[PDB]
Amino acid sequence: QCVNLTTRTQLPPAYTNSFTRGVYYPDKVFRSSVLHSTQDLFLPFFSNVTWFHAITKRFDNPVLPFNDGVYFASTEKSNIIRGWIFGTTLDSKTQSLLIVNNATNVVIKVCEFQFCNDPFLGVYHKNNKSWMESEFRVYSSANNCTFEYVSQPFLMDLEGKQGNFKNLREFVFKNIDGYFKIYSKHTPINLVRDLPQGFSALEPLVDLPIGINITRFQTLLALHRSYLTPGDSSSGWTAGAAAYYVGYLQPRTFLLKYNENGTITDAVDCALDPLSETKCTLKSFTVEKGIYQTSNFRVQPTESIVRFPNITNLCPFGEVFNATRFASVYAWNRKRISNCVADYSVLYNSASFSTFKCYGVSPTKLNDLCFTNVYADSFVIRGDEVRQIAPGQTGKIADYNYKLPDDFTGCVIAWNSNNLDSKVGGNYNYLYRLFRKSNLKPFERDISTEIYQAGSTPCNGVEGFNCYFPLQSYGFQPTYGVGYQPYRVVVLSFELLHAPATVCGPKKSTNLVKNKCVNFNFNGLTGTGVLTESDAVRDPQTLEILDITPCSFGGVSVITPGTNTSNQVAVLYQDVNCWRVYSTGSNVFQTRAGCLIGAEHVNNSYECDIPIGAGICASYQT
Amino acid sequence: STIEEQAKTFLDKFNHEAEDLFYQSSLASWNYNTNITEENVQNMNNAGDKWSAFLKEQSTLAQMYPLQEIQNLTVKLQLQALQQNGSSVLSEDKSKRLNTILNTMSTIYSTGKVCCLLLEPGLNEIMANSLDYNERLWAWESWRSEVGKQLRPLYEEYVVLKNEMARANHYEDYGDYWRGDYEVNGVDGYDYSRGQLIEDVEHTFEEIKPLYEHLHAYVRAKLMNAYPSYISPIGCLPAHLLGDMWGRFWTNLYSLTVPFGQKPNIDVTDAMVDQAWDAQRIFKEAEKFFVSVGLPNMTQGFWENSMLTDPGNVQKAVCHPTAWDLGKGDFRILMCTKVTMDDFLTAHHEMGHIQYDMAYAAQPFLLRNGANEGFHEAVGEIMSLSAATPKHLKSIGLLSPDFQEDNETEINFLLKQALTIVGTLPFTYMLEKWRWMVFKGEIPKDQWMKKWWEMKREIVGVVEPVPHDETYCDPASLFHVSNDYSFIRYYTRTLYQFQFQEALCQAAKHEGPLHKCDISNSTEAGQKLFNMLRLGKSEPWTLALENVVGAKNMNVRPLLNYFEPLFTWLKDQNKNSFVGWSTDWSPY
Ligand SMILES: *[C@@H]1O[C@H](CO)[C@@H](O)[C@H](O)[C@H]1NC(C)=O
Ligand SMILES: *[C@@H]1O[C@H](CO)[C@@H](O)[C@H](O)[C@H]1NC(C)=O
Ligand SMILES: *[C@@H]1O[C@H](CO)[C@@H](O)[C@H](O)[C@H]1NC(C)=O
Ligand SMILES: *[C@@H]1O[C@H](CO)[C@@H](O)[C@H](O)[C@H]1NC(C)=O
Ligand SMILES: *[C@@H]1O[C@H](CO)[C@@H](O)[C@H](O)[C@H]1NC(C)=O
Ligand SMILES: *[C@@H]1O[C@H](CO)[C@@H](O)[C@H](O)[C@H]1NC(C)=O
Ligand SMILES: *[C@@H]1O[C@H](CO)[C@@H](O)[C@H](O)[C@H]1NC(C)=O
Ligand SMILES: [Zn+2]
Repeated sequence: QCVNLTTRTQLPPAYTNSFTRGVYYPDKVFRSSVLHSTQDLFLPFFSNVTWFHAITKRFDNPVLPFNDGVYFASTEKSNIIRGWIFGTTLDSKTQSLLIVNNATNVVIKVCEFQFCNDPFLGVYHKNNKSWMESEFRVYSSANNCTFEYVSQPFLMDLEGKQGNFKNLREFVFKNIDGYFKIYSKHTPINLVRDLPQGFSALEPLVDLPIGINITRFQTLLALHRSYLTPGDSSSGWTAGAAAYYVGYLQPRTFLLKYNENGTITDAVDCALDPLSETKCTLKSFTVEKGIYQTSNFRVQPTESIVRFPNITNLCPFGEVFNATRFASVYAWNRKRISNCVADYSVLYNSASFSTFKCYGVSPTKLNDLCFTNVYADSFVIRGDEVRQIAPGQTGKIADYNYKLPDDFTGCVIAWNSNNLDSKVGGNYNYLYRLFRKSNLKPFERDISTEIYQAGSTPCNGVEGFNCYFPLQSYGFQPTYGVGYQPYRVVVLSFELLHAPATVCGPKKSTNLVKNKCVNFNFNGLTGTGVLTESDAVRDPQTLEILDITPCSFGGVSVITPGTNTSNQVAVLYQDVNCWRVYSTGSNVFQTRAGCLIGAEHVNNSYECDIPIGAGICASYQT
Repeated sequence: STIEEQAKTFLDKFNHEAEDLFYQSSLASWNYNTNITEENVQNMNNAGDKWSAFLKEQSTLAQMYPLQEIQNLTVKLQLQALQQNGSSVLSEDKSKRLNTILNTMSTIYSTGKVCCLLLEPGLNEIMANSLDYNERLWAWESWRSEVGKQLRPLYEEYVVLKNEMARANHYEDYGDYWRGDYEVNGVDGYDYSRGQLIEDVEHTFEEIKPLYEHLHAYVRAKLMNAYPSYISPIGCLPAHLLGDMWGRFWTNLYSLTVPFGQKPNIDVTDAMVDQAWDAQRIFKEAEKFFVSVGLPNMTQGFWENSMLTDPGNVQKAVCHPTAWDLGKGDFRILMCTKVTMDDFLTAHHEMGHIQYDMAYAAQPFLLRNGANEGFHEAVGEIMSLSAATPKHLKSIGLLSPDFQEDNETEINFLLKQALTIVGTLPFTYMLEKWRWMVFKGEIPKDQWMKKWWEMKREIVGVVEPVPHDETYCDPASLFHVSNDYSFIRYYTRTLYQFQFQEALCQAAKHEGPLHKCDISNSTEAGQKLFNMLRLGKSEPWTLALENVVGAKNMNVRPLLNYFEPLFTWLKDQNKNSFVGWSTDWSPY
């Protein structure tokens, strides 16, 4: 059933500080003795997290939002916490996830639970000293169930302890792409209260493919009932001392340190303080004395968007590749394609091509790009001369049939065709130029059939001495060697112009936003900053010019005497006349270079240790 | 423009469609050989006529270009091989008469009886196994009377016609025309002269003279057991008692003369049968050996186009083993494979020929041949020599894993091999010298038989059983003599093959006697061999020879080193018997 717990004293919420906790492994790649800078959802250091107690009763279990993942620390001595519930409404109207740990198993279910108003687990007898699970008031019913998992059976102690908290359980919950990622860690502790200091790397625990909408969540605790708790179900119970800290993760950049054992030992917040930003930029834990300007005031952009022209037309590659016949090399087939979306991955991985070489462009990176035009040039050649279709190559084909420019920017595909256009007796339909007066300019076609003259005397359209037919004929048979079998060659050339792109890779166009620090991708070119309605980009969906403001601004300088010397630093604002500052502090001195904070100005004039500008020199003293 | 540019353009035009016509003719010939029928005969004849007409037209057109202007030294070779007026010099009636003479010679050699009692089905069997003095003498005399007596005036007219043609071709004699093959010009330190070829042959022949003398004396001594009333203690051996119609080879004599007959010879027929080789494992082993040396693979088309067994009783086809280079990257092998050691060795030989053909395919059409006429068979034969060693057989599972070798078996094997390798050198030299002298005109038309038999008694050391007059023409009974075939190749082939074997054994870091040498698993030897194989005819043969052995000219010393233990054994055995022959002695 469900009962509303009463006789509970209400107290104002308490808050504490997160002393360098909530550090988990970003991935599953082994790194040893290395400093890795990576941006992801982490709890900022020394943040203000919320503290809840269980001891006045104070049986606190409110419903809290699940914004971007929750960091949950728990100080326990008797395993009062029993599990959690996540969802959107938690009233059986929306799909809800219950992760509970009873005295027997661990049950993870994703169902439309009709959750009780005050869910709890009221587990004792005087005559025999034994604690057993007795009450489970979580949900009225579950109608539709999608995911269900039960852990192996185990026996829980369920026994209360009169000592201090001995277990510290740290969990990180994230909901990314319908996947609930849980990172877990346990630590033996001996303390009275407050968050312990130190460092701890959180290891991944589970990645459940639930695929549900999670907005709110609640923690499920345990109750103890015996002869010492008289009354009804709503009053005849105790709480049991426990505590837990709750915090929210934010998208931040962190510098992680890996020791010789491959474990995480230290973490640095990158957009926390100017000293931290300098440490992150230098990718080291020690910074020498000097002046540094990393980027600007600290800021981590919120999201990322992509804006690509909308052309849902499947691009016709099957027309060219799967063609009945191909033209001769001396008269090679040209086709132009535009206003289409091309899936280059299937073409690259069709696993039926003898040669596939892309010049100037990475074979995989070209998938998500935008191009103005594409040219497909097709013909049939001999196996030996396929290598001649490449920039800077020389030969008969490269000088009389098909010339390729040195600064090529496309791809070349070629595959064997000995089963299609090879017949006994000789397929005398394919020709090729063998004698030409001059060379060929890049991307040139000639079909002239004038007889070539090599001698002094001109022959009047008649063959003979020093006069030959210009075009020779290939012969093809099913019994030639590999070097003489026919090969079908298709060259793709990508043309880029300032005109709006017509060919683009298969991607999404996410709704655009304004006045937000975002990582935008327009027509294949990426950038970061704030988009302002009006360097400037013309979006392909409404043809509206948007200006790119570099988010934070104001050239900020930092003076340090060395990490080993001291942590005291001086902050200089070069465009502020003494405003937009991290903190006004003290030692505010205005010079031609700007406003300096944290450095003492003296009436003397010593040798220049740390130059700043306009004849100003500073140093660190007692 | 310049003559060189025009010549290059003409050659570029020629090679295209030269390859095409050659491929079509070769395909027709292969179809006829694999599938014998009248229609295939007509196709082959038409293709051959077309190819010949195209060659004549191209030669006529190329005659215009003067050779003096070309200075590229590669176009000049192709033009010189192309500017071959040749038989077109003779008059049309003269050409018809010459063709009729040659056709009549071929027909009369093919159609010969002494009965009934044809040459191939029974005459060779008698000459190899009769064992009767009277029967062998009768067959020899009957064949001589039936062939040489008839072929005298035809051969005389042929000689005068061919000598006239050679003289009209700006050549001193037809012998000079043949010897023009061993000629290289324009290279300092490598050039050769036609007159140098007549010398440098007798020198090495005299170098091996004591070995041949010892072998001949030993053979005479051993043969005295049979025909006691016909063998002289000193003198020349009777002509008909050589186990051959002409005595070119002494292999059949091996049965009579053995030093240690108790020791069995090496044979793997039983092992092949027990392991049940399916007439394809042989080629697999050959390919594996050639790969292990370091040479490339075998093309996929070779494994399906070529036929390596009898087609069956349904379809007939002559299957004298052959290695076919059809052009345009097509390679085939024609054999009737059976489970014998001889088939194993001949398969290795043909695979070697195929590898040699693969090596130089990148060269233009006019230069796709061996360095000279003697390189190709030597290259094909050194592979069989290397693969015939007992060590190589023991490496394969066919031979016994635990086998012991004794020097008696080594001596038996060396004697059997020497009965063929060295028994033909004096005969080849004598026959080619006689033909050269006949062509030169030194010998009068009434002294042919006398001079021929004098040379046979002196050089070869073999005497005729009965005298013959000037009516007879004994040397015309040979296949090569009557069919206009140059014959010096069978002399230099052995020299080249033994020089190559010595060079490879030295470069492969092997120790011991030369006859116990194998070159498998020797990448350096393979690379050195390829550095010569890939040359083709582009470079002078002297330079190609230097690229392996390191000597500009051929040396007979490696051959002597090969048979040195047998030389010592023969000297020890002949320390008591006489050495030499008596010229004056005759059977009658
Ligand atoms: C061409 O035909 C093949 C054969 O089925 C097919 O797999 C392929 O999708 C077709 N189109 C292209 C562009 O290759
Ligand atoms: C050989 O040629 C005849 C001619 O008709 C043909 O019937 C036969 O199939 C051919 N044998 C082959 C190609 O193996
Ligand atoms: C001859 O011409 C060819 C052109 O194919 C060239 O490669 C070669 O170096 C030339 N040799 C000489 C000696 O001129
Ligand atoms: C072949 O004919 C040509 C053309 O007259 C001639 O120059 C050449 O000497 C002839 N060859 C001979 C006579 O060997
Ligand atoms: C080519 O030779 C190598 C050498 O061992 C062998 O592994 C490979 O299978 C051969 N390939 C073909 C196609 O013969
Ligand atoms: C060679 O064979 C003979 C045959 O009896 C034998 O006596 C001799 O020891 C063997 N070895 C040598 C080196 O002669
Ligand atoms: C060559 O090497 C192969 C590789 O194991 C070996 O099986 C074979 O016995 C070797 N042959 C010789 C003659 O060394
Ligand atoms: Zn051969």
